[PDB]
Amino acid sequence: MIQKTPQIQVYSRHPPENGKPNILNCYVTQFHPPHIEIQMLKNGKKIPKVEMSDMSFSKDWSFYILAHTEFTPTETDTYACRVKHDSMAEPKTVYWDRDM
Amino acid sequence: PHSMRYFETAVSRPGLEEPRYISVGYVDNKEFVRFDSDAENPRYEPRAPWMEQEGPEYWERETQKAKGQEQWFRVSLRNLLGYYNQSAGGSHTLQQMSGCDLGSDWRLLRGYLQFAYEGRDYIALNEDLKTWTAADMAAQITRRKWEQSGAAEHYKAYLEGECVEWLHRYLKNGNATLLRTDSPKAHVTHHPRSKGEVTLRCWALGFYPADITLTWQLNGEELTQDMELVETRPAGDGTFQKWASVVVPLGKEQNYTCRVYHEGLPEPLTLRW
Amino acid sequence: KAVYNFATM
Repeated sequence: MIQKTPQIQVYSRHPPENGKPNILNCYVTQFHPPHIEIQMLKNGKKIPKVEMSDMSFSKDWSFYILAHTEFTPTETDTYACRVKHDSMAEPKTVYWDRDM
Repeated sequence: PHSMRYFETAVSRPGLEEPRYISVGYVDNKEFVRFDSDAENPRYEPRAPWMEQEGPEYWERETQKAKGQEQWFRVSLRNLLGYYNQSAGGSHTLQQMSGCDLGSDWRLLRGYLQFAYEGRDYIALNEDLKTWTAADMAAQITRRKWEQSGAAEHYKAYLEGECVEWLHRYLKNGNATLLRTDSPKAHVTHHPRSKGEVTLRCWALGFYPADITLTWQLNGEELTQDMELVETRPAGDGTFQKWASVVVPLGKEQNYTCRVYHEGLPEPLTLRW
Repeated sequence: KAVYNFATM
């Protein structure tokens, strides 16, 4: 009773070239309270040193944050982002997609 | 339409830790300063290169201002549990936005001062910088306390004074920086997405500021049908990204053309697949 | 330069 549904976007910083190092972004926005849990996943498994940006909010009081980690895409590996905010019954997982 | 804002947040969480206080300042929507009660050495820090021009006296003082803001938020946060008769079990958020807009004549165009509790509008200084707008029973109490205290009148000072005196000053030191840009880099990607239809996605990358428009036009008549877009998002390096797609009949992809409108461009981008 | 709140809420 102090929340608002979050928006998520998974995407590389640079256009995806397999074998070539890139960076994977998880842009989570539109949530509140500022309290949120974020995991980047590689083949269904939690990636370690995932960096978070500093907390910020928009003119509508909602908060947004960018979770990112270096990664090198490969025809087979699958990445995704998982978010668990108190404004959601269940956590949300959204898979990356080199075409988006 | 230059502007300056200071976003302040204080969140109280279940535990022994006193609530956390964060403050972020902006100049033309660009972050230039920040303060986090969670930092090892709490102090406001430069966030834009053009701020390094300020000397210690600027930071010592502002950090002392943050310290106070913190107790203020802390105490206020406490008073809210009261007005709302909330159980001392859990977490809450108290946000503030203030600052001032500067007209062409370097004159104060408008001032802002509003707070939100639990992400909802609480109390807010009206454009006349004289009266208040409370949002519910609780805020009525705050409103009165302030009308009686003569608070509006002291925020007005800041908005009309200090907020202006410095904003211009900041712009002065950081005009070159603030004024810079990064045009977009664009290209289209092909995509199966059907047995007769294909998806064209026009990409725009590495541009700054975030403002941008992307069109799809088939011989003249721009398209809006079957056209997808995405919230502009950060690349994580300062710039932004965005794309738009359109469903197109096979073996026709090359007929449709995409254009990219941005202020960085000396002319709008025009490309096809 | 930052605002300095006056009367608490």
